Amino acid sequence: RNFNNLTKGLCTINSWHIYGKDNAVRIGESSDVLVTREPYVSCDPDECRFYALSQGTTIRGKHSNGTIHDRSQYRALISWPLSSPPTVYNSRVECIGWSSTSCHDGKSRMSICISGPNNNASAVVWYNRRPVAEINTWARNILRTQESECVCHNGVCPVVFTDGSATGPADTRIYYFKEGKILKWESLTGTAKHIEECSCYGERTGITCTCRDNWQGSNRPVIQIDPVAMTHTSQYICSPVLTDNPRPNDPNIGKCNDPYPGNNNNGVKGFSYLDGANTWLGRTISTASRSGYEMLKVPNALTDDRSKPIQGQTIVLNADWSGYSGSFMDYWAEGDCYRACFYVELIRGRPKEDKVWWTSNSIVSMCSSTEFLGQWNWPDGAKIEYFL
Amino acid sequence: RNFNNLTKGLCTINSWHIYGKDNAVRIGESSDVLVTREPYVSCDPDECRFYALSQGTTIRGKHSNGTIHDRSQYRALISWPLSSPPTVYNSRVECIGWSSTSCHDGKSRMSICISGPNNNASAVVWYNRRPVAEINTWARNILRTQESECVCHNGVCPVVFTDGSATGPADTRIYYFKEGKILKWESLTGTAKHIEECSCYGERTGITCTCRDNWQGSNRPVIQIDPVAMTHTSQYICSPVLTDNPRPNDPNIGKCNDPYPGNNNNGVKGFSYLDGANTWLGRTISTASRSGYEMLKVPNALTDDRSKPIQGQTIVLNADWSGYSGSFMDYWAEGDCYRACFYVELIRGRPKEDKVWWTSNSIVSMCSSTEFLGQWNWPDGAKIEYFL
Amino acid sequence: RNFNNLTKGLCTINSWHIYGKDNAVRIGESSDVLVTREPYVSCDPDECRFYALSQGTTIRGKHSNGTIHDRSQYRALISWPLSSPPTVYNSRVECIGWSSTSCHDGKSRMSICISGPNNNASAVVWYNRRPVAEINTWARNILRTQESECVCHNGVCPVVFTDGSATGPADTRIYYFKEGKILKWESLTGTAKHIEECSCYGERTGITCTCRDNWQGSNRPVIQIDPVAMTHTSQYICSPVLTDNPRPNDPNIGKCNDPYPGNNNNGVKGFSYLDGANTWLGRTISTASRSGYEMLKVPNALTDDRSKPIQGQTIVLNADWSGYSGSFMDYWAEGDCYRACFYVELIRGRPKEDKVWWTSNSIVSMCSSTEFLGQWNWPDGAKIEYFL
Amino acid sequence: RNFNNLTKGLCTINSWHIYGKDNAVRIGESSDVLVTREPYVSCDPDECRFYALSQGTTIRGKHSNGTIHDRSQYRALISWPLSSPPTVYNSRVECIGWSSTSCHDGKSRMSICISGPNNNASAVVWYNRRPVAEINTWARNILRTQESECVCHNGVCPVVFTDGSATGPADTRIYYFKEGKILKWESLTGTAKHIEECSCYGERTGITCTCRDNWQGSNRPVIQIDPVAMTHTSQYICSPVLTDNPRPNDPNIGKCNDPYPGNNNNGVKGFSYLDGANTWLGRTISTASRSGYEMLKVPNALTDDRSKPIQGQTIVLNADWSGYSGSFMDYWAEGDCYRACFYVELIRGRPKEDKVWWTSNSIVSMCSSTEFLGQWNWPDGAKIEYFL
Ligand SMILES: *[C@@H]1O[C@H](CO)[C@@H](O[C@@H]2O[C@H](CO)[C@@H](O[C@@H]3O[C@H](CO[C@H]4O[C@H](CO[C@H]5O[C@H](CO)[C@@H](O)[C@H](O)[C@@H]5O)[C@@H](O)[C@H](O[C@H]5O[C@H](CO)[C@@H](O)[C@H](O)[C@@H]5O)[C@@H]4O)[C@@H](O)[C@H](O[C@H]4O[C@H](CO)[C@@H](O)[C@H](O)[C@@H]4O[C@H]4O[C@H](CO)[C@@H](O)[C@H](O)[C@@H]4O[C@H]4O[C@H](CO)[C@@H](O)[C@H](O)[C@@H]4O)[C@@H]3O)[C@H](O)[C@H]2NC(C)=O)[C@H](O)[C@H]1NC(C)=O
Ligand SMILES: *[C@@H]1O[C@H](CO)[C@@H](O[C@@H]2O[C@H](CO)[C@@H](O[C@@H]3O[C@H](CO[C@H]4O[C@H](CO[C@H]5O[C@H](CO)[C@@H](O)[C@H](O)[C@@H]5O)[C@@H](O)[C@H](O[C@H]5O[C@H](CO)[C@@H](O)[C@H](O)[C@@H]5O)[C@@H]4O)[C@@H](O)[C@H](O[C@H]4O[C@H](CO)[C@@H](O)[C@H](O)[C@@H]4O[C@H]4O[C@H](CO)[C@@H](O)[C@H](O)[C@@H]4O[C@H]4O[C@H](CO)[C@@H](O)[C@H](O)[C@@H]4O)[C@@H]3O)[C@H](O)[C@H]2NC(C)=O)[C@H](O)[C@H]1NC(C)=O
Ligand SMILES: *[C@@H]1O[C@H](CO)[C@@H](O[C@@H]2O[C@H](CO)[C@@H](O[C@@H]3O[C@H](CO[C@H]4O[C@H](CO[C@H]5O[C@H](CO)[C@@H](O)[C@H](O)[C@@H]5O)[C@@H](O)[C@H](O[C@H]5O[C@H](CO)[C@@H](O)[C@H](O)[C@@H]5O)[C@@H]4O)[C@@H](O)[C@H](O[C@H]4O[C@H](CO)[C@@H](O)[C@H](O)[C@@H]4O[C@H]4O[C@H](CO)[C@@H](O)[C@H](O)[C@@H]4O[C@H]4O[C@H](CO)[C@@H](O)[C@H](O)[C@@H]4O)[C@@H]3O)[C@H](O)[C@H]2NC(C)=O)[C@H](O)[C@H]1NC(C)=O
Ligand SMILES: *[C@@H]1O[C@H](CO)[C@@H](O[C@@H]2O[C@H](CO)[C@@H](O[C@@H]3O[C@H](CO[C@H]4O[C@H](CO[C@H]5O[C@H](CO)[C@@H](O)[C@H](O)[C@@H]5O)[C@@H](O)[C@H](O[C@H]5O[C@H](CO)[C@@H](O)[C@H](O)[C@@H]5O)[C@@H]4O)[C@@H](O)[C@H](O[C@H]4O[C@H](CO)[C@@H](O)[C@H](O)[C@@H]4O[C@H]4O[C@H](CO)[C@@H](O)[C@H](O)[C@@H]4O[C@H]4O[C@H](CO)[C@@H](O)[C@H](O)[C@@H]4O)[C@@H]3O)[C@H](O)[C@H]2NC(C)=O)[C@H](O)[C@H]1NC(C)=O
Ligand SMILES: *[C@@H]1O[C@H](CO)[C@@H](O)[C@H](O)[C@H]1NC(C)=O
Ligand SMILES: *[C@@H]1O[C@H](CO)[C@@H](O)[C@H](O)[C@H]1NC(C)=O
Ligand SMILES: *[C@@H]1O[C@H](CO)[C@@H](O)[C@H](O)[C@H]1NC(C)=O
Ligand SMILES: *[C@@H]1O[C@H](CO)[C@@H](O)[C@H](O)[C@H]1NC(C)=O
Ligand SMILES: [Ca+2]
Ligand SMILES: [Ca+2]
Ligand SMILES: [Ca+2]
Ligand SMILES: [Ca+2]
Repeated sequence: RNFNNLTKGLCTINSWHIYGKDNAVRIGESSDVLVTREPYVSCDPDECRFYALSQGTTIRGKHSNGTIHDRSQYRALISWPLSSPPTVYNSRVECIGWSSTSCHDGKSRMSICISGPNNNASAVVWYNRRPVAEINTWARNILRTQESECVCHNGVCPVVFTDGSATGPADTRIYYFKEGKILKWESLTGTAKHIEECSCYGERTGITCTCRDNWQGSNRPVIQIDPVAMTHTSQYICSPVLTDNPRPNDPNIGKCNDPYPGNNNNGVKGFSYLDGANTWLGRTISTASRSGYEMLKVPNALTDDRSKPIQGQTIVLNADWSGYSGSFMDYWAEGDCYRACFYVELIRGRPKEDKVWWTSNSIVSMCSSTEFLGQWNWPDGAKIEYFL
Repeated sequence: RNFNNLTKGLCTINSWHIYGKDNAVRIGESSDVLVTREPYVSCDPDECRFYALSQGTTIRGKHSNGTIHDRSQYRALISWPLSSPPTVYNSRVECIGWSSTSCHDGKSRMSICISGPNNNASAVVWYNRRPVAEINTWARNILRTQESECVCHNGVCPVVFTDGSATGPADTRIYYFKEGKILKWESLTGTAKHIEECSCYGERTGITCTCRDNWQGSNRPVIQIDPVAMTHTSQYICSPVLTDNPRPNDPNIGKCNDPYPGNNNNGVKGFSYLDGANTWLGRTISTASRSGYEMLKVPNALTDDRSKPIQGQTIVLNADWSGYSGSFMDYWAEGDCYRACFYVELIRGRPKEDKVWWTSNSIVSMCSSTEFLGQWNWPDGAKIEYFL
Repeated sequence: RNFNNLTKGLCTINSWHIYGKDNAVRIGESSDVLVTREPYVSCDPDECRFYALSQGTTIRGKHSNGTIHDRSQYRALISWPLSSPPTVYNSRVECIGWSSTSCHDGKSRMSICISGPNNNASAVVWYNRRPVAEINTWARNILRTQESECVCHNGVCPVVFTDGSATGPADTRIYYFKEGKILKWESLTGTAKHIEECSCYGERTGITCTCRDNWQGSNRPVIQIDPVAMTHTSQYICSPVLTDNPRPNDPNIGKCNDPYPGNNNNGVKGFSYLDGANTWLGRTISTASRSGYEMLKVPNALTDDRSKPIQGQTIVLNADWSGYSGSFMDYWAEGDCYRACFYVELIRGRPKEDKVWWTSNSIVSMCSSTEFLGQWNWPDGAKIEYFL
Repeated sequence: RNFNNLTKGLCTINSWHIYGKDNAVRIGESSDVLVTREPYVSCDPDECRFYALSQGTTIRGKHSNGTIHDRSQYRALISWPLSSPPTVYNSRVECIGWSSTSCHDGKSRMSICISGPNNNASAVVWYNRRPVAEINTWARNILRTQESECVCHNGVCPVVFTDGSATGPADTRIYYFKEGKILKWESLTGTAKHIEECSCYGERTGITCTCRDNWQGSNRPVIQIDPVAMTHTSQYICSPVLTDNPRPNDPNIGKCNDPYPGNNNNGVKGFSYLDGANTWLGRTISTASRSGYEMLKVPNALTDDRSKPIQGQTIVLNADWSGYSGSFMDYWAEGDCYRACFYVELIRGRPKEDKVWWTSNSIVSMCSSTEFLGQWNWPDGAKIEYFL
């Protein structure tokens, strides 16, 4: 087969339809379902699969105790069939680590996992299910990457890494891989002041990443990558529709080239589709915590610092817990346009539900429709009392 | 490969032989078997599989409590190997929703799932395991479809939808899909007064659907579809051998173009094979509840309002619980005729068995034989006391 | 590919080596392992698999209670990978019934399952995983077949059926199938007086079956089938080395054309390889019950009514429970000869171990070696006390 | 496809990166994970898999009691996907026995399992998942082999066997197989005085095996095999960096042609990569017991009896239990050199942790990097108290 080429634009987004949902915590109440977090979705040319970081234990297992913690030797990037739960028996390990990304270039899949202590972490780059390249920490402070899928064009797969402080200036790099080999890396340029957990998608040979400013910003940084020239720029989403969490209330003027102030040293992985009048932003409904999720249609959100929503769709009720969210698309689907998709991590357990001693999640996933479809709300659906 | 063409007639039906049985509730007593309902069977060119709507929980799981309810965000159309039970580890999710149909056109499979609140539901049409088209509710009252397999001819797959009241005039539409794309839809025509949960099969390029009148009728509506012209007609089975449930006792004159009165606002999904002198009708044995199941040979049942049985076969004893039933055939089998097949849903739990708090089912399935085979009876076989 | 042709002779048998063992009862103590009995082994051109009749429940499941009973609606022929246990999640259902046979003809597999009440049973013949032909009971008294693999030559697969009394003259038929279709059947001829549960193998275009006389004989009946002419003969193993169970002690003169007397109305499925000086007989060690298993080299056992052993190999200690045993070979292996193989069913539970309320088994399997290998003994290995 | 040819040299080893980890004991606390020991890793041309000897029971199963014992009829060589745990439902049995080796020659896999009583054991050689050759015990004292992967060149796969005393002179043989057939065997020659559990790898058509002297030596014997000439030599690692366990403290002069004294009648399976200045040795950190694991870069360790480490990497902390370790490589990976890999068995349970009555293990695996990567430590990670 051939390397995928990013030759299409986004389909017109008029609403979102249900794509996938695994009900993992519900099923895991009485099945051998692995404890996970930081999930995402990624497509092969012939299959789409759920991905996540396992904690090396099942939910009902006693080793689920303490799984609020993010980094350990027992974590691994796993994948499993669309909308099935991540079970011990159906999960495929991609690589070992506690921070990851993965994407198919059209011929084979590249997966990257970072492991190690906070001051000595390293990334291993897998291609065609074999280790090919390794990257040592350059700032010795939790080398970390996207936690959702990367995107490839003509064999070149850009990946965003950060190494350094989570609460101040850090060392962000953009690596360009081909068949797992490092073609090039570059230090972050542009006006984005802090970069974490980028969510990316590709269309008419450009790759757009929406990231998390964990330092001073509650507006989201954007990295725009040219995979042919292997260069990039960065800024913030200009819109006063703020989409980090926690965050201040929406003002009437946003910030294009600096963090919007109000909330320090926190954030959540999120995403957006920036496409002129076809622009949709995702965010938690609550400004205080990771609960609820909504999509908002905000024309020219990227460049217009006065832009407001003209349409929306609730995905998860404010009464229900959400979590990380990110973008993916089926680049191998039929048609003349790419259908925008996304997932929302539905975190259950600690810290918000501390009657149990574990932290896990389930997945809900949506794709865009050209129809104006009716909306439902999609909770995790598990009852904590059952786990007591 | 090629689109299947409906070029054969039905094989002569002289009896029925066992085809499949999954014993799901028996096995689920101590295995991770998903709670389901509304099952069916559908064939690929190289495999036949069981299908059903999962409830997003196992039987022994505590989330099985309350699964009598038909619609929730935790349901999904799943498929699994013939005669195996629907387990967490062997079930493949086709799409997310609480009403479905699915069929293979010879090249790829189309699956349709409806999800949403009762007043804002939508259908998503999957083809080759990718979402392709979406249909919003047109009557804002539980958009719903067949709950058994559709049938394709030369790539065109007709599907019957209903939106609107379950106890009065509703808005029924027949959609015609090809590779998941909508070619055409039409409002229901003919003399059928209410349409639910159609069971369909195809033979010498015609498709026949036997449905459920949930309004005033205890005779079954029939929709006859021309997949080439993409048109249809409708009436009722003329025979006084009534096959809905609940139902009045069999009279000596049936009704061809209007509901046979006696039982309002109820019914059950059922099926028939209408083939002149080779006509067989399925029905519950009880006239009051979903218990027992029998096949009855009723010559020209479709057109003769005096027709009575001349042969029969008991499938499930009246002492045992049945449920939904529907038609399917292996359109890719060897031979010069299509072998008529059907399944019977064996519902266990609520409402009839309320010592448990769940509702699930197992599956039994039969195919026709040209031999006059001896009959057995095929119960679910689980003992409720074991679940207490 | 092509139909297999029986062009090779048996390899010289100088000892037996371990081939497969699933430890099903051991593992089933704390895993979802299906209750089975009547197991066997059969090879595809690219894989060899274990086969058995499931009871539609796991061992730890409460529905395991009462599984001593042979016939029910919840039984099915299942297959699963060599030496793995028969689990809910890895078992493939071949067909539904309580008596079976199965074999690959080189192109596709034929499987036959019999189901029904004792007075109205029927066989369904599956080919390429589709139902093709059906056979109704002809004597209305538990239609039953081999319970081990059949053998094919040039597409023709002979199968031995019995219908009628288990304790007197019955109606035995030999059917000849091709691609699941009935070419021919014939009533049993020759001097065998009663036929049950034939174990068969093929070599230089002839098929040899060793069966069970359940009426008056403790010597085993033999059916020799010509799959080209589609004819057969029958007699008994002439050797005074008696191999049924229960049985009298070995005399010095056997019987070629009549039952050897001593034990009425009982027996066990067994096998032999009849090959002149390369002849090996299998039997339980105990003359009273299904315990122990040994192979004995008995030159010209088939034709010499004075023949005694000159070599042997213990497979299962007399202290351990055995059960049914049968023949199979990998007809698609490399080399100029067929390697003789066999399995022994290791029955655990009732009636011999009635502290538990279930009956199940595990499998041990051996193949011949041209070496004179050391012998071990191969028990089931489960401790009943663990199940209490 | 073609036979693999050993045409490449080793990649430069500057550090080790995480390759695989299954967390089997952690997951097995509440999942159907098989009890194992003596694990290893071996690659097919299209997949790499974990291997081990099952004990025919799960960890939580009551039959786990007593699994400290090495040899029984319930053991089997199993394989399962990389970094998944060995479960009842995902494990593939290669052959039956309690001592094994396995390797892919480029076309098909050869697996060898030894079974039997201590005085009558036999090896069965499987090729392309079929039994092909058998070897009877020649010294009648626990015939045993490598317990890690063999290596093939141009279809010829050498395997090291030992039969005889574990505490004195034994009968070691090197067998040369092709497609499972015995080409040749030879008695051990050279200056190695005792040989057990060889760990092998291949590079520029030579095969190097690092073994265990269980008699008088705490330095490791090395067998160097020419797979073309089908001949071999043997000696000890000359370096005073002793790598058996238990062992004396490191002296300043090692021994090339005789055991280094201090510890009798014990040892552990281990490995090394002997490659001039690119030489790395593995060993337990403790000199007294199987705890901890480290890699040490020891230039010309094989030939220089004064050689000391100049670099190292800790794999497992001394505080954590280790066990057997061995070599493997992906001979089918891209690039101009073979990437050195190894696994470490992480033994949990008895004898060191006798609060539980079982003995099992998990696996950690590393591969070499040309980068100087930061190091982590990789414990099994299970808490014994959870199993009480
Ligand atoms: C069946 O399903 C269908 C399909 O899903 C359902 O229909 C959907 O219904 C939902 C809910 O109502 C809609 O979502 C909302 O959309 C509005 C935007 O639409 C309105 O505004 C448009 C823009 O108007 C402005 O510009 C135009 C210029 O052209 C001008 O004409 C106009 O006067 C005004 O100047 C209008 O165009 C639009 O009209 C159109 O659509 C109507 C249908 O909705 C139709 O009737 C009309 O004829 C016309 O066609 C419409 O008036 C979003 O504003 C809204 O999002 C806000 O509100 C939700 C709460 O509901 C909140 O969570 C959001 O975050 C957001 O509110 C926050 O952000 C604002 C921006 O900063 C801020 O100003 C707010 O104060 C608020 O801020 C606070 O909360 C946030 C969040 O916690 C916090 O961060 C802040 O700090 C602060 O605390 C919804 O997304 C769908 O659009 C609609 N879809 C369709 C296809 O119709 C249908 O209801 C279902 N049926 C049933 C029976 O259930
Ligand atoms: C081994 O297995 C074999 C194979 O399975 C077993 O053989 C099978 O046995 C079963 C059970 O007996 C049979 O099923 C029944 O079939 C009859 C129909 O067959 C009879 O009627 C035929 C038609 O006769 C009429 O027309 C001809 C014109 O040509 C005329 O000659 C005749 O005088 C009459 O006018 C006859 O042709 C037929 O004879 C043939 O077959 C005989 C074998 O059966 C053979 O001996 C003959 O020589 C000849 O070859 C035979 O007489 C069905 O009527 C019947 O279905 C009714 O009864 C069951 C209860 O058993 C019920 O559940 C059904 O719903 C139905 O009854 C309801 O509906 C009627 C129509 O509305 C109504 O009139 C009834 O009052 C009743 O209504 C009530 O109940 C329903 C249900 O709850 C409710 O909804 C209503 O409101 C109301 O309350 C059976 O299906 C198989 O046909 C037969 N198969 C074969 C191949 O033989 C064999 O028994 C097994 N062996 C052993 C040892 O077990
Ligand atoms: C490592 O592993 C190896 C390989 O497995 C082990 O070696 C094996 O050891 C076993 C056990 O000893 C052997 O099995 C037995 O074989 C004998 C047959 O071999 C003997 O007889 C041969 C025939 O001799 C006759 O004919 C020749 C004519 O040529 C004539 O010369 C001779 O005088 C006599 O007339 C001999 O050729 C043979 O010698 C050869 O082999 C020797 C090694 O064994 C070797 O030393 C010699 O040099 C020569 O090479 C040998 O003498 C079987 O008879 C026997 O089977 C009977 O006994 C067992 C009990 O052990 C029983 O279960 C069987 O059912 C059977 O006994 C019943 O049936 C008889 C026939 O009806 C009847 O007469 C008996 O009374 C008895 O009947 C009772 O019990 C049954 C069962 O319950 C019941 O139904 C009846 O009603 C009644 O109650 C064994 O199968 C293997 O052959 C041997 N293999 C090899 C390759 O060596 C080795 O031991 C292991 N090492 C260690 C350390 O453990
Ligand atoms: C982030 O990760 C990185 C990457 O992993 C971490 O960096 C790693 O750090 C570890 C730990 O320090 C290092 O492992 C040790 O390596 C040393 C060898 O390196 C030293 O020695 C080299 C050789 O020097 C000699 O020769 C040269 C001739 O050229 C001569 O110049 C010199 O004077 C001397 O004569 C030096 O070249 C080397 O310097 C280089 O590297 C430095 C970085 O380390 C750098 O700063 C320099 O500039 C230069 O580039 C360095 O000095 C091993 O010796 C050591 O292994 C011993 O010690 C461990 C305990 O730590 C023990 O377990 C080992 O078994 C071994 O000690 C036993 O064996 C000896 C030999 O028999 C014996 O003499 C000992 O007494 C001891 O014996 C006892 O214990 C054993 C075991 O129980 C028992 O069997 C005996 O009987 C007895 O009881 C370590 O392996 C890595 O090399 C290093 N990697 C890299 C790439 O830097 C970094 O730390 C991490 N960062 C953070 C913040 O955590
Ligand atoms: C989890 O571990 C903590 C110790 O850190 C303990 O206090 C708590 O009881 C544990 N919870 C359970 C459910 O075992
Ligand atoms: C099921 O839920 C109901 C609450 O709606 C509760 O009363 C009942 O006890 C529950 N049953 C079980 C078995 O937990
Ligand atoms: C099995 O069923 C019988 C009733 O036939 C009952 O007496 C016995 O206690 C049951 N055994 C178990 C273990 O439930
Ligand atoms: C394991 O078996 C021994 C008998 O050898 C027994 O004493 C011990 O209690 C058993 N342990 C468990 C946990 O059953
Ligand atoms: Ca922030
Ligand atoms: Ca009705
Ligand atoms: Ca008998
Ligand atoms: Ca030693």
